[PDB]
Amino acid sequence: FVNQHLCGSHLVEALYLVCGERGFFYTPKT
Amino acid sequence: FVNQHLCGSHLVEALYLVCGERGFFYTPKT
Amino acid sequence: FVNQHLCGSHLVEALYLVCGERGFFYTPKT
Amino acid sequence: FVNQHLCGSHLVEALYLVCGERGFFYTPKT
Amino acid sequence: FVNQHLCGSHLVEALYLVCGERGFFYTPKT
Amino acid sequence: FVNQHLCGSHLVEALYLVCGERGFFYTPKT
Amino acid sequence: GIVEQCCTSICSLYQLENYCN
Amino acid sequence: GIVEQCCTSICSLYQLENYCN
Amino acid sequence: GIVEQCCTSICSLYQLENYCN
Amino acid sequence: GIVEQCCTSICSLYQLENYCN
Amino acid sequence: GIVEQCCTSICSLYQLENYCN
Amino acid sequence: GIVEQCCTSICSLYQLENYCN
Ligand SMILES: [Cl-]
Ligand SMILES: [Cl-]
Ligand SMILES: [Zn+2]
Ligand SMILES: [Zn+2]
Repeated sequence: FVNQHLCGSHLVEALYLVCGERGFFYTPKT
Repeated sequence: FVNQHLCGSHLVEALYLVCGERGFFYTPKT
Repeated sequence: FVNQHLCGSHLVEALYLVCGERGFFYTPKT
Repeated sequence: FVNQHLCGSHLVEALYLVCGERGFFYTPKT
Repeated sequence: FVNQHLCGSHLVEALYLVCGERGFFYTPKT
Repeated sequence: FVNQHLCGSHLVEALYLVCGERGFFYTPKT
Repeated sequence: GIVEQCCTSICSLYQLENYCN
Repeated sequence: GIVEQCCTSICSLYQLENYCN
Repeated sequence: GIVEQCCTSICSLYQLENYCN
Repeated sequence: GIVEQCCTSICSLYQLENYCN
Repeated sequence: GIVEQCCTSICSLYQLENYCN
Repeated sequence: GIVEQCCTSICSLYQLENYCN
C-alpha cells in the first residue's frame, strides 16, 4: 500500500478500516 | 447531549470525540 | 469527557454529535 | 454539480464544504 | 486486513487510505 | 460558494461531493 | 425540511447553499 | 454490545464514555 | 467565537453545547 | 463495479488497491 | 496540480469540478 | 506508541494492524 501521516480522527478511521471486526485500541498516552 | 444513532465508522468517530487523549477501545461483537 | 482542538469539519462533526436533533449554528466570523 | 443523497453527519459535512467561512445553520425537524 | 462494507463517501475514504500518495480513480456505475 | 484549503481526506470528500456519479481522479503526483 | 429531504430523497448543493450564514 | 446497540438502536455519549481508556 | 474557543484554543463537549439551537 | 460491490456486498483492501494510480 | 491548487493554495467548488471524469 | 509511529512519524497499513485486538 503506502505510508502517510495519520493523526486523530484520520488515524482512528484507519484503524477501523484495517481491524474492523477484530476491534482495536487507540491509546495515545501509549 | 442527545442520544445517538451510530453505525460503522461513525461510532469510532464518536468514541474519538468523547474520549480525547484518554483513547478508547473499539470492540464489536464477532 | 475531555478538551481537544476541534477545527473545521472536525469541529462541525462535533457540534452535530453534541447537538443532534436540537440543531446548531456554525458561525466562524463569530 | 450533481445531486446528493445525504444523511446524518454527511449532511453537515456537505454544508461545511458548501458554505465555507460563511458558516451555516443545521436545523433538522423535531 | 478484513473485508469491508463501504457505501458512499466511506468508499472514497478507504481508497484514500489504501492508495496514499499514488492517488486513485473513483468510478461508479452510471 | 467559497474557497477554502482542502487537503487529503477533506479534499477527497469534496471531490466526491462535487463529482458524485461522474466519478473523479485524485492524482496528487499531478 | 432540508435535513430530511437530502436523506429521504435527494438534494442539490444549490439548495444547501440556502442554509449558509 | 455498544457497537451493536448504537447502530441497531440508540446510545448516549455517557454510555460511550465507558469505553474510554 | 467557536473557532477561537474550540480550534485556536481548546474546548470541552459541554462548551460545544453553547452553539446548539 | 467496485463502487457497487463494496456497498451491496463486501470488498477487500486488496481489491481496492487495484484502483490506485 | 489538485494539491497545489486546492490544499497548498485555495480553490472554489467550481475549480474542483476540473477533476471529475 | 501509535501517535509517534503513525502521526509524528509515518506508518504502513501493516504497522496499523499492530493495534488491532
Ligand atoms: Cl486535519
Ligand atoms: Cl452512512
Ligand atoms: Zn456514513
Ligand atoms: Zn481532518
